[PDB]
Amino acid sequence: EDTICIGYHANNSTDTVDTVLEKNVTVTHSVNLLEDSHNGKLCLLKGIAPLQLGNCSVAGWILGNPECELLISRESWSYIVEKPNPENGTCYPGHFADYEELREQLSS
Amino acid sequence: PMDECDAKCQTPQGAINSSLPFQNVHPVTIGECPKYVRSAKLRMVTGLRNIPS
Amino acid sequence: GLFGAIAGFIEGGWTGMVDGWYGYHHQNEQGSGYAADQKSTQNAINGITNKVNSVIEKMNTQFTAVGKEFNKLERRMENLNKKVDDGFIDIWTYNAELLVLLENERTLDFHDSNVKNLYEKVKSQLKNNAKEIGNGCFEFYHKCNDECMESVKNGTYDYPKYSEESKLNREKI
Amino acid sequence: GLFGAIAGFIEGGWTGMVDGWYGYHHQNEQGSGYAADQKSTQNAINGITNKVNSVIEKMNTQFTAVGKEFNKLERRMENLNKKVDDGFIDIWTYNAELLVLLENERTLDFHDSNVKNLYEKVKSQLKNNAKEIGNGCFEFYHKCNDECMESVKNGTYDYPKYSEESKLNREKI
Amino acid sequence: GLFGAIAGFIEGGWTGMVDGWYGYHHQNEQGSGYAADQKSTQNAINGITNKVNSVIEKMNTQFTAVGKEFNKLERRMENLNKKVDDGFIDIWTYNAELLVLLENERTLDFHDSNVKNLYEKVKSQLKNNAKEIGNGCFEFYHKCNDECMESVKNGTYDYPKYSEESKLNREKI
Ligand SMILES: *[C@@H]1O[C@H](CO)[C@@H](O[C@@H]2O[C@H](CO)[C@@H](O)[C@H](O)[C@H]2NC(C)=O)[C@H](O)[C@H]1NC(C)=O
Ligand SMILES: *[C@@H]1O[C@H](CO)[C@@H](O)[C@H](O)[C@H]1NC(C)=O
Ligand SMILES: *[C@@H]1O[C@H](CO)[C@@H](O)[C@H](O)[C@H]1NC(C)=O
Ligand SMILES: *[C@@H]1O[C@H](CO)[C@@H](O)[C@H](O)[C@H]1NC(C)=O
Ligand SMILES: *[C@@H]1O[C@H](CO)[C@@H](O)[C@H](O)[C@H]1NC(C)=O
Ligand SMILES: *[C@@H]1O[C@H](CO)[C@@H](O)[C@H](O)[C@H]1NC(C)=O
Ligand SMILES: *[C@@H]1O[C@H](CO)[C@@H](O)[C@H](O)[C@H]1NC(C)=O
Repeated sequence: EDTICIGYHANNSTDTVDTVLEKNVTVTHSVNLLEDSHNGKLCLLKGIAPLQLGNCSVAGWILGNPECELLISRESWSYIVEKPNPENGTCYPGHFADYEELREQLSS
Repeated sequence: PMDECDAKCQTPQGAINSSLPFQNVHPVTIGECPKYVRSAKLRMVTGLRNIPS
Repeated sequence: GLFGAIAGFIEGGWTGMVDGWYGYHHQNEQGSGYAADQKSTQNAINGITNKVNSVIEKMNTQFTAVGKEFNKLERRMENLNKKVDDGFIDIWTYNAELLVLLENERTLDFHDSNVKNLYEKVKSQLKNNAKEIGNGCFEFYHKCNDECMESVKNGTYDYPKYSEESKLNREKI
Repeated sequence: GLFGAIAGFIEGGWTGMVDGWYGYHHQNEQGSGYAADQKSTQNAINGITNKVNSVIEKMNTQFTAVGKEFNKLERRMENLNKKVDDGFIDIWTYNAELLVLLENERTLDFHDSNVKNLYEKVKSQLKNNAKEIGNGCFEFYHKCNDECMESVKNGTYDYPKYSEESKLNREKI
Repeated sequence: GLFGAIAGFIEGGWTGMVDGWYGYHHQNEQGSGYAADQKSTQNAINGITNKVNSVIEKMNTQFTAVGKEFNKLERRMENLNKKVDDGFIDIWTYNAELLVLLENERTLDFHDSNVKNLYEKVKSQLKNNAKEIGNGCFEFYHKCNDECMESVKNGTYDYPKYSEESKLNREKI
């Protein structure tokens, strides 16, 4: 004869969480809060370009190393780009005091 | 590599989607950015449990 | 089934219906079928929207520059700034992780409570006119058409409709 | 009405009574009126007091001096101390805001649960002797005076008092 | 008794049984005794284990060196590093303390809910065949042996067993 029942949703899904009372806990729908990924690119802010040094040091950039493009046209930019191990330090070596401080002052 | 693409947050490992609150990816960032953790994952539930029978 | 249904008196969920997270399954002479409860479902999902907006937006992301660097004649500032940053990182990590665990727990409780409420709504009309059966379902001592289904969804039954049919078809049992 | 009453089977609240947050409304031949449940009400409000004491006091406010200032030859310390302070400010902000939202949610659940409990207490005495009606109320198959009201408030009925009057006045229905 | 039992319809606990946190008390002609519900008890305790693992492990403790020291010509760094460290200390303190209070609250609610669920499980079999009594207990209009006890524990009754004995021994009442 006739019958009424409750009902609710399930699916084929197997996305999972951890939870206080059980782990790998399966649900239908989820949402990843995290941005676990990176595009592996050096994009630019907002339409504002960054500064690039290529191979140069900050010393080779600021001082006028001819192997470093001076780039007076670069009036302002989004952020500074280097490599970790910059090639072209000073062709005539010498101490460069407060390198840190000048970097932080030229942070922006 | 350097690219013409645009962003709102950036790090050496890549340019970053500034939509979400968090990464676990690398602490160093510049811009309108997430915050770093030392973790694998964070996934809030929207739905609920799945059991067929 | 914190509050008694899902892994409670109910064992499991159903894959047939997809339009909304909750509903009923109707069974009558015309046939069988599933049909979703968009009222409470949409109310709940509005709650989830207001949650996740009230999780993401509560951050304030500055136009930031993270990193620094130092000489070896300022290890004070180096090991400090390490400890400082790692302190922050760990605190956000801990608070955030507990928030995900607890919020998903409260989401399970939110769902569980909503279905339990609806089960009481279904019961509230059909108390003596129709009986509990098994789990998850009520059997009628009378008969019910699709109009009766649609009525019982939106909080309408008209109690004296099949009061007497239930009052007689009970009495063999 | 997380647990089924307030925006649940109950639709709304009442402005007439002010002495305590909960109570009953009595209806009998002598008249109508509202009367507050100071027992559970005061128990709950003691809970709220212990909450807010256990929110405010858990801070420890030092005899503090916040600010600093620097030259332009220590932008490291400037932009650092900016990031440091803003980091703290944001973390307190986030944790605090989530605490207000969640605590008020749990306060709604606290109230909802207390009234639901009391509804079960009212039901537990008067199960067969008197019936559910509508929502929020029970009708008696017998009659009840102010002594009966005051008895049923404090957890007393004496079940065989009107057992028979209910057992006969049911039977027309 | 947030959800209605413990300091609710139940007044207090019992010291006789120790093998598991929950159970039943059986009363029949063979005698009296207590017996524990290891199913739901162990399920819950697995939950508590997963909690406390998910509290302790969510810390990450570095191979750390806490302290520093300074001259009096760097009071900036002194009073800073004081404020920095005290800031961290207070934030961990506040978050941790709220976590202990709230987690123990949710533990009480977890227990309360589990027993309430089980009370509904006990009721679900024996609805008309046996009655509510007092609080915490159901009286049978029929008789029940240790096999009947052990059956009713694991979610088995066979409803038509004593349906008729209840259907007749009711009728004097
Ligand atoms: C940056 O450094 C690399 C070194 O790897 C330079 O690479 C040289 O490029 C020239 C052509 O431009 C070749 O003739 C050399 O054989 C390359 N050497 C190596 C080791 O790769 C690169 O040119 C430098 N770029 C700038 C802009 O300075
Ligand atoms: C589950 O269903 C969704 C939607 O049809 C689909 O995207 C997904 O690939 C399916 N997964 C499996 C394992 O069938
Ligand atoms: C989840 O963890 C439980 C722990 O016992 C295990 O039984 C189950 O196989 C796990 N499932 C997956 C998909 O990892
Ligand atoms: C950024 O994230 C949002 C939300 O996840 C997504 O809609 C968008 O496509 C993403 N964009 C890129 C470029 O990753
Ligand atoms: C409820 O459903 C019935 C049909 O089952 C319909 O006549 C009535 O208008 C509906 N009411 C509302 C408020 O939707
Ligand atoms: C409860 O109320 C009745 C009257 O309604 C009174 O006789 C009795 O003493 C009261 N008991 C308590 C404990 O207040
Ligand atoms: C439940 O207990 C009964 C006896 O009391 C036994 O016959 C039955 O096999 C048990 N079932 C399970 C699933 O343990």
